[PDB]
Amino acid sequence: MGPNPMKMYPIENKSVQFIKPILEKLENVEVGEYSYYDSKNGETFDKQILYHYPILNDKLKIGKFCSIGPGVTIIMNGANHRMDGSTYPFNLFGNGWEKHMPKLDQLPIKGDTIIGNDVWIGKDVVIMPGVKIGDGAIVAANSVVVKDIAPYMLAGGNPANEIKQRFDQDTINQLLDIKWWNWPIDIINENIDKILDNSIIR
Amino acid sequence: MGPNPMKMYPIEGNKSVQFIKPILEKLENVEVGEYSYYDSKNGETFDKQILYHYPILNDKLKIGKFCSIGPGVTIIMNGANHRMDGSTYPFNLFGNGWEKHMPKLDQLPIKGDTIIGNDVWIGKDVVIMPGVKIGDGAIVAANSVVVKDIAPYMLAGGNPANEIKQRFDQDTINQLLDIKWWNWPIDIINENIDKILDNSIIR
Amino acid sequence: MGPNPMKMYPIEGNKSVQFIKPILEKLENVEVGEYSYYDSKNGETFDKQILYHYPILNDKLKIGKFCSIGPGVTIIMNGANHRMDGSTYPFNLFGNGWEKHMPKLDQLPIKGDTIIGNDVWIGKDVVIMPGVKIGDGAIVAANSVVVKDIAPYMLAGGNPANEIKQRFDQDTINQLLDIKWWNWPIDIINENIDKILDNSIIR
Repeated sequence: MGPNPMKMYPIENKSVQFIKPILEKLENVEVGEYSYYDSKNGETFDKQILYHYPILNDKLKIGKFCSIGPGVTIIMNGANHRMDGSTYPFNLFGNGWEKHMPKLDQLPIKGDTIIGNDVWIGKDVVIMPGVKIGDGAIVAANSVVVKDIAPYMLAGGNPANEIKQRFDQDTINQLLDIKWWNWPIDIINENIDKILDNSIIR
Repeated sequence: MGPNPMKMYPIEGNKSVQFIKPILEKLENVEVGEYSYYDSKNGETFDKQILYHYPILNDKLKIGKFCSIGPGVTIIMNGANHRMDGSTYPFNLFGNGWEKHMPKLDQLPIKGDTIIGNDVWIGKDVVIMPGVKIGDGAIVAANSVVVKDIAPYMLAGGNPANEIKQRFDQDTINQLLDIKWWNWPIDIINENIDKILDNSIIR
Repeated sequence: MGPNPMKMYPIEGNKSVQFIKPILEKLENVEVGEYSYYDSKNGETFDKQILYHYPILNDKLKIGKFCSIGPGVTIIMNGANHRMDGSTYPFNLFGNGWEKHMPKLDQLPIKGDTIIGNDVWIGKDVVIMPGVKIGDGAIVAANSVVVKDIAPYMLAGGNPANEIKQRFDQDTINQLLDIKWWNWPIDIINENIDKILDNSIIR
C-alpha cells in the first residue's frame, strides 16, 4: 500500500521525484526510501549535489521519509580552497604553476554530510559541507546550513540557527527511541495517522 | 499627470517595469494597489513570483499602492506548509492508498494572510514568507528573507530579516500614518509629489 | 612562468575560468588587479555579474590582485538606490509629466565605492552590496550578503555577513599585510609560491 519507492517519478506531477533510485548510481551517497525532491525547473536531484569528488572520500547520507523542496543544494568538500596560506589556486592555471597542486592532506576536510530521517528541507536551502541534521528536523526555506542541527529542531536563516524544539524533549526522546521510519512498511501503513499526530508515542 | 495605473507596461521602451495591478487582476485572493510596480528580472510577469497560493487554503495576498518591487522578489503563500503536529512527510501526495491521509484544512498550519502596505520598497531577490505583514513606508533590503512582520517606515534586512532602524523620527512616522497621501486622488497627489518626496508634506 | 593575465580565458579551451582584469578593463570606474579570476556558473563572463553600475553616479569598483571569485557572485553598485528622504516611489521613472521629479545626483544615497582587496576569496553566490570594503586575505563564505566592511584576513559569512574569526593570529596577519607578496615582481612570486601557500613566506 502506497507508492513504489523505486520509481523516479512516483506520482503519475513529474516534479516530484524519489531520490533513492536517482542517486543509487552515485559513489559515496546513501539515501533512504520514500525521501523525495520537488523539482524546481525539471532538473533531477543528482544535479543538486555539488562538488562531490570520490577522491576526497567525503560521504553524503540522507535518511528515509525526507521532504526536500525545490532548489535545495548540497555542497560537498570539492570546492574547498587550501587555507593555511593564500587561497589563490595557482595550480589551476598551468603554465608551470601546475607544480603547486595541493596534497589531499592540505585541503580542508569538513566531514561527511548526514541528513537524518523524517527531515523537511525547505525551498532553496543550501547545505554546506560537513553538516549533520538530526531526525525530524525542519530547515526553513532559504536557510544556509553551516552547523549541525539537532533532532526535531526547527532551524532557519543564513547562517541557519536553531529556532526552537518542535515538541517537548520527552516526546522527542520517545520518537527517537521508536524510529517509526525503520518499521516494516506494512506496520507504517497501519499507523500513518498516528505518525502524523505523534500519538505513536502512546 | 503620470501614467495610467491600469497600463500593464507603463514605461515606453522599458518593458521590464510592470504595474502589478493590471497584471495580477486575474488572480483569486490577491488585491493589489495602483501604481505599485515590479521590475522584471527576465521578462517574467509578477504573477509568476507569487508561489504556493492555493484558493482552497483561503489565504489572501494584499499589496498596497505606490510600492516598488525589485527583480526576483518572491511571495510564498501557505501552500508550501507541511503538517507539523507529527511527521512532516506528506504521505497523501503519493496516492496509491495514502491519499486517505490527506490533512484537513484545520490540521495544516495557517500562518495568515500576507499584507504589504503602501509606499513600500522591496529590494532585489527578497523572499516574503507566509503570513507576514509589512507596514506602510517600510524598506526591505535586497536578498532579505522576511519571516516576521515589519513595522511602518522601518528599514529591515537579512535572513531572517530583522528591523535595522526607523527611517524617520516617530513623530514624523505618526504624521505620515495619519495623512496617508497614498489614498489621495492622483490629481491631488500630482500637486504635492515634491513634498511627498522630501517629507514636508506633513507640514 | 605562470599564466598570461591579459587572456580573458587563460586556459585554452576552457571558458569557465576567466581573468577579470582583461574583461573589465574597458569599463569606466572599475579597476581590477592581475590574476584575479572568476569561476563561471554557466559560462557567463564576469562583466554580467556587476550590476547597477552607472558612470553618471560616479561610484568606483576596485578589486585587487590574486582574488578568487566563485560562481554566481554579484556586485551591486549604487544604481539601484532609491531616494529616501521621503517616499521611495520613483515617480520620475514613469514620465507623463512626472519626469520633472527626477532626483538630482545629490538627492540620491551615495553609499560609496566598493573596494575588494588582494588575495580575497569570495565564495559561490555571494552578493556584495554597495559601498563595502573587504580587506586583503579575507574569505567570504558562500551565499553571504555583505552589507558592511570586512577586515583583512577575516573569515566572514551570513546574511548579513558578519566576521566569524580571524584566519591567523594577529602577528601573522600583521606580517602578511606588511610584506604584500601580491605586489612583488612576478618572478619573485614564482620563486616563492610554495611559501605563499603555507604562510612560511613571513619567516
